[PDB]
Amino acid sequence: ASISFTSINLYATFFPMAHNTASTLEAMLRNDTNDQSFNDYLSAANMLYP
Amino acid sequence: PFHIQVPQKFFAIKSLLLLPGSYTYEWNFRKDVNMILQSSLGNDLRTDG
Amino acid sequence: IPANATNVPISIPSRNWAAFRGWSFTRLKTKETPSLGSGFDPYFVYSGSIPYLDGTFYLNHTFKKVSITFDSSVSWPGNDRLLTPNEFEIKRTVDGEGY
Amino acid sequence: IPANATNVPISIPSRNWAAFRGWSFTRLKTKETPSLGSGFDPYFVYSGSIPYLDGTFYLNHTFKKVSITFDSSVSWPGNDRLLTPNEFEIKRTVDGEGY
Amino acid sequence: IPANATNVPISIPSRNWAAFRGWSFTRLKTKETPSLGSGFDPYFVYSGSIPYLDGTFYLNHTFKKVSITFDSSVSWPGNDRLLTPNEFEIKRTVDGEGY
Amino acid sequence: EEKLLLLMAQLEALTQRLGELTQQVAQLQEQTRAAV
Amino acid sequence: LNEEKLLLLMAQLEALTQRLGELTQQVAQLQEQTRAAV
Amino acid sequence: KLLLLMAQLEALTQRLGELTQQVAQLQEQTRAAV
Amino acid sequence: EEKLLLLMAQLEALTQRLGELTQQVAQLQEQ
Amino acid sequence: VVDEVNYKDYQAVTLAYQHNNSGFVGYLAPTMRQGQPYPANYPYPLIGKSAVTSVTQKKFLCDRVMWRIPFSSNFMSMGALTDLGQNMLYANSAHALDMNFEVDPMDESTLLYVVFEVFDVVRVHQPHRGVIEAVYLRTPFSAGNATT
Amino acid sequence: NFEVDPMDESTLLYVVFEVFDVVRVHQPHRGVIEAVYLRTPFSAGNATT
Amino acid sequence: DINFSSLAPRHGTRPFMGTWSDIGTS
Amino acid sequence: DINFSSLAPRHGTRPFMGTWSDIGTS
Amino acid sequence: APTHDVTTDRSQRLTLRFVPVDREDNTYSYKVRYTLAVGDNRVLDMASTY
Amino acid sequence: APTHDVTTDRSQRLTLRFVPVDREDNTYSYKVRYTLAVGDNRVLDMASTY
Repeated sequence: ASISFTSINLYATFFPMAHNTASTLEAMLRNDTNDQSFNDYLSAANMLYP
Repeated sequence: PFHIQVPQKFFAIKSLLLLPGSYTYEWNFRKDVNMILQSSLGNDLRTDG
Repeated sequence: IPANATNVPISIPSRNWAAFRGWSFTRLKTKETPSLGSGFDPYFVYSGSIPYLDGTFYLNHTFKKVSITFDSSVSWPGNDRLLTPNEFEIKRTVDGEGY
Repeated sequence: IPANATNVPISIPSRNWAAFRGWSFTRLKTKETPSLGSGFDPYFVYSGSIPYLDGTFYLNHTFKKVSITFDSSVSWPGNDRLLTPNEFEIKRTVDGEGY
Repeated sequence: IPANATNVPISIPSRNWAAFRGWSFTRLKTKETPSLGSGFDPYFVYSGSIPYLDGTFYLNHTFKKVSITFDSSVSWPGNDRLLTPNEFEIKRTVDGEGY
Repeated sequence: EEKLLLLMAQLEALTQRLGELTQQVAQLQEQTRAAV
Repeated sequence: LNEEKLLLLMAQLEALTQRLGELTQQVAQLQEQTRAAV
Repeated sequence: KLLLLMAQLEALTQRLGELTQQVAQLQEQTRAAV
Repeated sequence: EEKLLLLMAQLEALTQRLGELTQQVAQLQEQ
Repeated sequence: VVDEVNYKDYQAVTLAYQHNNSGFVGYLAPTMRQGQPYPANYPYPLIGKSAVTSVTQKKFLCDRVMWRIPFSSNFMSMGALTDLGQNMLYANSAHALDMNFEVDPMDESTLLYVVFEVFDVVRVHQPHRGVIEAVYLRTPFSAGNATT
Repeated sequence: NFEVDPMDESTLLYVVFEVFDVVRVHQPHRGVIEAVYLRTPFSAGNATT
Repeated sequence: DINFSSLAPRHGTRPFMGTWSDIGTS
Repeated sequence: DINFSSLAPRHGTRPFMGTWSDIGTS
Repeated sequence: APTHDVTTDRSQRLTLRFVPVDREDNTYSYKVRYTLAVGDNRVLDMASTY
Repeated sequence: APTHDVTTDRSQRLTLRFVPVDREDNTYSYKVRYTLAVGDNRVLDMASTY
């Protein structure tokens, strides 16, 4: 078995949004207290022992 | 094979500001070859071909 | 759609489009579709599953493009919202941009 | 009408229909009708009666329907009038309602 | 422009464009252009009309398109302004509906 | 840089000159075969 | 930019093959009974 | 990825020349009925 | 007859074109 | 499937000249067995050692689904009365719609079924016993829009 | 739409669209004549004008 | 969606003591 | 809980006069 | 230059082309009917039509 | 629905792709670097990138 990558591109899709409402949104996400936060679904410390 | 642009010459509508709404604009063109083609001799171009 | 023909030219007269929603489309076969507006259609010689009435379409995969024009001059998917920026393409056969 | 064809689609551009009266219709032959777009038609090789100008119609019994719609969603003799409301039928072969 | 090239890409860094006017462009040749940055210049073997220091341009019919974009994702006059929105074309072969 | 760009774009412009020869074969099968 | 111009002759090729072998090598089976007719 | 281009488009030509033959034994045999 | 001479002649035209550009690939994958 | 141009031992064999299960199945018919045990020659290997050069064919089927394109600027509807249905109460006066479609060839006559999605309001009222009334109205396509 | 019986010859379908076609003729002085034509359902095409 | 907003009054259920009863137009 | 998923500062709302989505902030 | 009241603002084309809505062919003449539509908040000049 | 007050009117692509600005090919790995750019007044979600 063998493989070779020819061509890799990065697709993205923007929601089309009114510029007034998407700069209101920007204003309220550039602020300190409007920080985004995520969890790792399984938060883990991986320890594998022989 | 020709490609040409032809302007309006009718005085009423050649400098008019047409305001919003739908309009019907329709005009006729001539396929007479003595009437749309000039010559340097003025020979009949319907019998020339 | 004529036999072996590759395009369908559809044109709708000037019409109000107030409270218009989308469109839908599917391809049928003439012999499998009965003519409604008749008490008897004597040329209907089919009796299998009628796709028209039963909703059991199966020729949705023969479309390769559709395009919309309003006013006779403005492509509706033409506010630069698509990678093919003046029509939809359903199937692309011969792909070289990875679409 | 090309020949051996059973439907003739005919349509008119959008326009106001104020002061409109009826319609009439009749069928002619392309062999028996000169072209009046020119002053001389070299393809007119008939010298018999011309129904276009002499009113010598004889081919009105070939019609079997006419259907009139406006904007492709209004049917003109519609709103229930005729026995079959949305289409005139000049003649019906294969009957069963005693039409 | 390498010999027999069909494209020239330009990339400019992120830069403030306050008080910015247009662009102009023309094509010159390597041998008909000296460098003014070095007062030494032994590779200049031409002596005709130098279209760099004199407006004697003559290769402005050798351009086919120019595409302008900001942030590699915004086509600048692409508010549908042009009849071909995403690029200017200086010239094209085949009218393609009288363009 | 632009030698190699043009090199393989002259082999994608040579398959569109073999692309309309399939249409010159298709005359044997014909097209739009409906009748009046 | 010269790596996004690759692989685009390897799927043009695929389409072409089935239009140059279904219109070539199956016209070579149309020489067994058709040679003077349309 | 350039070895692919040079070797599979020198394989393309095999049935380019056979297609020349096929039409010359069909559409040139209608110009000389068999 | 004319349309056959736009198939036969173009098959043999682009045999030459194709062949010389495969060679170009082989010497510019070494540069 | 086999690459018919870049495989150099490609022979186009027809149905007649294909054999496989030789001696254990009938000759082009659901009838009794015929023939001798012999090597096959029908499908070309695509797997294992001695696999032939191949092309890739890809398609999809959609059955029981009509294609639909919403008449909304963002192509998702967040309300039955679309946002562009309500830009036709201020920027409408009637316009033409021309749609072009490209379809595969079919060897038989086909129809295209285009559905133009509207409101069909069926509305009914009784004002007295044994009396029933109704008014039926539709918006972008409607009947009684050029006659009474 | 119309449905006509098939016929082997090429045929035409003649549809008369019945309108008004009134002319008013005034002679306001000796050797002066004036005429004005009205056709109302067809004025923006399908009337040659 | 395809057309379905053809729904009820957006009431809630009537209040009671002992889970159920009927009050009509009250 | 046992594996994380606690998120969401959202409820959703649609102003009256039908259900009319977006209040566009109050 | 004026920084307001000349700006395009919203997307709109600055050139349109309208295909005929009807055409008749005659041996001595030709006829093409169009629907020439000017959207709201746009003013056409009929000097620039051809 | 909203009266177009939640959507753009100045023209922006929905679907985009960012070509590599660098590619490194190796004997066991591939590294692809892109510039992922978000135009002003646009909202990008990294759920819709792939």
